[PDB]
Amino acid sequence: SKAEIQRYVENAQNSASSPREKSMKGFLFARLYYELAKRSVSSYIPKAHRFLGQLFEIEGNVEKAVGCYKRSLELNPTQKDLTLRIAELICTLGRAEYWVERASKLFPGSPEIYRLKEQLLSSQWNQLFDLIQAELFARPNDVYVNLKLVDLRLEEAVLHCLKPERRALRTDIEWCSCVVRVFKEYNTNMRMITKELLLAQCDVVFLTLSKKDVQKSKEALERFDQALLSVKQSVSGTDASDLSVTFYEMRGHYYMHAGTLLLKMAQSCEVQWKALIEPAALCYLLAYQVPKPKQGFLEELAFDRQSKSGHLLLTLSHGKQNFISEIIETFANQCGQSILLKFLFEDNLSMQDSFMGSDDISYVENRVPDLSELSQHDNGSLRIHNGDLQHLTWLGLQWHFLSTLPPLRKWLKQIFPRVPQETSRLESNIPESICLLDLEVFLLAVVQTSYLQLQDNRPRCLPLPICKQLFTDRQRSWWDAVYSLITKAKLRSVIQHDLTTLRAQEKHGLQPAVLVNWARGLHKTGYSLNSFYDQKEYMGRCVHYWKKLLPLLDLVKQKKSIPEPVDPLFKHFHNKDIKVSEVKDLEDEACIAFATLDLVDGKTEDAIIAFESVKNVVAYWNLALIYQRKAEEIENDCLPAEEQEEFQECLLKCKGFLKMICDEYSAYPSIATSLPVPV
Amino acid sequence: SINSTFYLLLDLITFFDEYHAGHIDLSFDVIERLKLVPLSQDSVEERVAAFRNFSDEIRHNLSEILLATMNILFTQYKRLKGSDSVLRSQARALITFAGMIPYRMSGDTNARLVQMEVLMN
Amino acid sequence: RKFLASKKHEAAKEVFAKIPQDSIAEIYSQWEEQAMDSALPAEDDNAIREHLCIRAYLESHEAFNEWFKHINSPPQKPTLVGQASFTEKVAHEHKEKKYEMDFGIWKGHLDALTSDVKEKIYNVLLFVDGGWMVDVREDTEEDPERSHQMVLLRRLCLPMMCFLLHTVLHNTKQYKDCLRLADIVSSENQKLYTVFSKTEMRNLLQKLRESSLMLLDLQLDPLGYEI
Amino acid sequence: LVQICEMTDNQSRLQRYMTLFAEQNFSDFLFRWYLEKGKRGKLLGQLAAFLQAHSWLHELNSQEFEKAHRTLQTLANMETRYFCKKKTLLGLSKLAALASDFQEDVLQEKVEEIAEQEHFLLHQETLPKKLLEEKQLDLNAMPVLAPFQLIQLYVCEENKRANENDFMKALDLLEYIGDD
Repeated sequence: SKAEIQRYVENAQNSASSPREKSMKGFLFARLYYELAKRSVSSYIPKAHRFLGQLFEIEGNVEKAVGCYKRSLELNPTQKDLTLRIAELICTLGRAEYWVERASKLFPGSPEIYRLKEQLLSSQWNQLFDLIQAELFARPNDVYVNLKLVDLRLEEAVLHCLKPERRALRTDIEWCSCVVRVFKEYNTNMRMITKELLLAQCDVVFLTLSKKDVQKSKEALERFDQALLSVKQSVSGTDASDLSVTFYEMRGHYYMHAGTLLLKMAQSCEVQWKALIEPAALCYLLAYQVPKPKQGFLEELAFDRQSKSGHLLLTLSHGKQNFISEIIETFANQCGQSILLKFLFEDNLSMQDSFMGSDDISYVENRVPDLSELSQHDNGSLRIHNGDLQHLTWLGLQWHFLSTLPPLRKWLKQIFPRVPQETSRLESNIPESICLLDLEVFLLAVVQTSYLQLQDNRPRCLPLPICKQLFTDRQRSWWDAVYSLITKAKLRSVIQHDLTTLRAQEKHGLQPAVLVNWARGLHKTGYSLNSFYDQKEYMGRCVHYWKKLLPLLDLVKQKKSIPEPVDPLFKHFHNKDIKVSEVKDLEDEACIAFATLDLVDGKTEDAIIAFESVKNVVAYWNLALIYQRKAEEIENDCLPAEEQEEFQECLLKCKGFLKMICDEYSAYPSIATSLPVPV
Repeated sequence: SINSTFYLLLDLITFFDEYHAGHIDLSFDVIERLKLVPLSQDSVEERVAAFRNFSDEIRHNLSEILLATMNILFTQYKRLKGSDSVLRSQARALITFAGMIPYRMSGDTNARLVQMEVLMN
Repeated sequence: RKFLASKKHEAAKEVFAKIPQDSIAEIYSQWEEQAMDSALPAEDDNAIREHLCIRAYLESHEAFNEWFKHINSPPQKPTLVGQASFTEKVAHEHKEKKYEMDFGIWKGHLDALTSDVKEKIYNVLLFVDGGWMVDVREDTEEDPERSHQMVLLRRLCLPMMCFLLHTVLHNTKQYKDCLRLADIVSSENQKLYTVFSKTEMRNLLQKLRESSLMLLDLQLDPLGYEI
Repeated sequence: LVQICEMTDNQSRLQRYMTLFAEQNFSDFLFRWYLEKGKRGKLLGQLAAFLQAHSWLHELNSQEFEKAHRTLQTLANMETRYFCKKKTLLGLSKLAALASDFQEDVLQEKVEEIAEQEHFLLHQETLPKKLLEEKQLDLNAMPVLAPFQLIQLYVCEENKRANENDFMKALDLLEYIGDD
């Protein structure tokens, strides 16, 4: 209440009546109240000192503010800033030299005070002496060395060229050295840092500045193309000069950025068109098909660039009959490059000079990125975007577009080395034992949820810099929290709740379909592997998922699935709900999970007894396999069993049923030869 | 839903303040930011597929919003004439949206939008 | 007239509609035009003409609104799912077959509605017996306010109705009939050049250039004649 | 060579440089645009190309309503094949004259020449609806009837409704005969 404030002020004037001197009381009354505040604060005279000095200074009373600050520094029960005002006053007035020296001896990183000292010296070197002392204190100060050279022909040019060839990243030292040379008379690292810089600035303006396909990023691409042509025509890099490999890597990255700009122009205008993806495929191919520079920086840049270019060169044309047509049509001597150049740089960069007509493309041919090369280059690009949920979900969705589940275990054993592969008990909601399968299952579920949301444009994935967020806020938060836990008063409610959810504990919010996709992926991944002590764990985990789902599939009798009014971790609609039809399928898959989990440890008898319920093709196949491995050299009357099961399998292969993890062509020939020779 | 509806009310209010001050540039920027009306001929379909997802109070503001946006495009075209293909494309997109919209608005507003289209043609 | 000065469609509609259907007939005291000139007042006949012009304009705007709804009512194409299977191929084929009849039905609807609305609009543009928004009896006392109301109605509806006719003609591809709006305006009988200023005739001339563009594209001459 | 090369590409900055490096270059470029009208400088920056163009519809687009009205008056005087075409041409001429920036006296004199021409055109316009079907001529697609032809039609026996107004017309149409 301002009334209570004014009451305090009444009491304060009374308290200056009572405590006659009342310096602090008067300063506080002026503080309670600019004109009367200044007068009362002058009477009271850090508050009084600063108020009076700033008021006088801004009024132009340099001498009066000097008086105030110098008196406060001379009484000095609490004062710091007074030296600056005293120095500036004595300057505006032989005298200010000592005060600027004091400012330097309290902070030799004083550019403004060094300039004022230079002005004092010109009104009266030795600023180069103060700067030589600053260099003796903080010798890495190339800027202090340049100031000393400026104050100082021999030593000025030496200590100007030295620091210029030490940083070169600022025209300051360069112009200073040139001015020193002119006043006295009257390189490849620079190009490398400029090219490395320009690439980063292009990508920054492209992605985080969010240029709407306007001059913002396009002018930077013009600067990048100009630097590329400049370094090309000037330093046509030979074998020994590292500018060779640097220039080739920047060539590939230039084509990559050009492809990105074409895509972004299409999307900004209306949508990824049919007319801005073909030269973009040429751009991404002209980045993948440049040789690996064989330096960690360059190697990782090539890794990332080839990985992304391969993902985009397979997503732009999943179907064939595009690479060769693009190569033979959209590239030529002058026409293809001119149609490629007008799109990038509209009538601002001529064709013959200052453009891409100089660099050749006719060397390139047809080469689709391979699926194992792509896996290894994804593993290599996992090095410079460590633990980005955006990058992980991007790569996961792209591999999902390739119709194949990604090698999540390789990426995760790269990112997090020490996270255990499993946990002892899945019945415990314990946070400090994050298992590899928990986070891989989180990755998979986030991947499929983002897939459904994006489904609900010829490139479907919209490469990393240009697109929006892929994951939801809940999963982003959990990822931040678990990453903070692993890669270390920690607020871990999200960790504990989402572990309750992921292990499918007492109460979860997700419905069957999520767990089913989890269990299928786990089954295939563990079955592919040969190691006994990983197949055991993986089949245990997938059978765990299906067994926790077992009673959930039982409540589906014309009633609610699981009442979730709010979405805890994953809630979509019109995709999850398992029809009563698919109950039978899931029960049969649960039975084969039971049987194989029983079989892959040594309880082969109940393995067969369990397989002896389902009547699918994989059941016959696994029973035949276990009978064979049982009786390689045991009995002969057990072969009729292989005969009969594989004959049923033949009857079911007649229809062309490909449900077997290994197709019939090699299985039925093997068993057919085994039965015929032993018959 | 209601929270974002309030956000929409605040956005429309600020854009109306700019339109009442005469800020055609910021008005166009805010109309593009709210992404409710067809700014491009192909965006009429997307905005019409989204329009059924709005609250009825938004169907109450869409008429004035469309009138103001058409007038803004007309004023930008006037500036470009007195100092236009994208402006005419935006006028055609506004025509498509206002015509295929499920909100049977006042025929007089459609008549004035057609008059602006003509004076732009 | 006060409601038309602000273009309040529902307001003017109420003002004209809640009025009885029997007003003019019950007001006509003498039917034989000889005595009907005497019994007919320079204010009563003028108000009857005002009601007739109000009804004509109301029809010419309501029909235009209905035609404007039907113009963008037109049907959309059947969705193409790339690499469609047998079922999707057959269903999209049936959707295309149905859409090819939906567009024809919408074309017939466009023809009927456009014809009716254009007929009403041409009726309003060339109201008989002196033109719309004009008194027929000159023996009325000074009523400058209402006279200026009718003047403003003409000056605010003539180029407006002309713009509506031009837009409807462009929509129905009547480029020649839209370019004949020039003759409709310059007609010495109607003097429609007196209700539209230089700016209105300039916009209508740009619309005539547009219509001539469509005609020359359709291979007819600038006047709609065979080249 | 240079003006065709710089017109093949979008190198209008190159054409502007070549133009800057030339004496009497603006008058040369304007004459070159006039010469290659329809060969270079075409619309199909666009509005600059349209203004580079230096004929009734084109005069309307150029906003010279007076020149358009002159051309339309000449076209109406030449148009006889379709009386409807002649009338529409005179109407376009009148509209262009009204939308022109002509001074009071000049616009009034043009309007007087328009009123005399309209008095000449209105004589035939009153062709009777019985006489049109009796002569089995089109409703409007009969040629521009001459004054003697209009007199003969208004005085013919076929026009059964021959009245005082028709007689006044077939007597007033004698001042447009010529070579009496």
